Amino acid sequence: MEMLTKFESRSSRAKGVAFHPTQPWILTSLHNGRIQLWDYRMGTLLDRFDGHDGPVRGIAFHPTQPLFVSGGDDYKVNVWNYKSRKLLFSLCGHMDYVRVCTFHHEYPWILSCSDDQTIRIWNWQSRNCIAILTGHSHYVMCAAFHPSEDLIVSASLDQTVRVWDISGLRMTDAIVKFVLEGHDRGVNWCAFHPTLPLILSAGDDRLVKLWRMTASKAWEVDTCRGHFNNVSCCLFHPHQELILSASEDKTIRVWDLNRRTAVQTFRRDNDAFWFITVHPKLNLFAAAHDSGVMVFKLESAWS
Repeated sequence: MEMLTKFESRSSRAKGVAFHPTQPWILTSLHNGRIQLWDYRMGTLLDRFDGHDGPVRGIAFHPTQPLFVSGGDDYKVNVWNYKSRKLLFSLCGHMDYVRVCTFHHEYPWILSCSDDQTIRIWNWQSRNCIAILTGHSHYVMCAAFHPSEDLIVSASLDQTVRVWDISGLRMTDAIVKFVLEGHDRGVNWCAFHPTLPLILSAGDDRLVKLWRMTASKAWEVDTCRGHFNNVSCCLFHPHQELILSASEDKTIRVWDLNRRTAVQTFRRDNDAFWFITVHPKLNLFAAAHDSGVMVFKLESAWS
């Protein structure tokens, strides 16, 4: 395959990117603590947001509200209104770096996870922490809401990927369902497929693992092998039978979903990759690396 680059920012190290679901925008969260709002069709910086000290790793839009959330090495989870351009409030409680923060698509919840070994669920209407999910024994590097079930998946440097049942909180509140074992070093990332009962995880063992889950059990399907440094991030292609991963080996790698064979490697000469994401609807991807962010489409070779 080939990468058709649509937009590139040059900046200090970028840690997170989030696509707006309807506007042609991305937020970027930087190692210097600043958050940029870019229009990738015009190539214009629309706004900058400064509300953190130190790197900002978590960044996400609400799917329908004029809000985004950011999470920092200053332990803060900040909720912003991008229409009024205000920091509405800070959610305090984590006692170490926040690694990821996201909005739920239906409930008024924010999910965050932290080096303090916990996942927190907050209600952004009440501004209260409604659940602290404990059990991991090292940094929690990633957590994600399931798209249609009352589940969370999390990834930790304790070498496990945990699936948590939060049906109780929806209606004790949260119970661990699976403690997925298989990675031989810390796990940095985990993702759900948007429509299939699959999970992807990636870690310092250089492995991307594909897992399948039913209502009552789970199993490792297969492993994508080839990265030669820590894997920072992984995701499912939403509309193609493909897996994508990004790594400190300075590559983004595309893999076949059904065989886990390598399809294509894209390299940068000097930049480690820290994060990749995909637009919910469009064939549009973004990657954050040592020198900034790129927005790109993926096309078959010789198209």
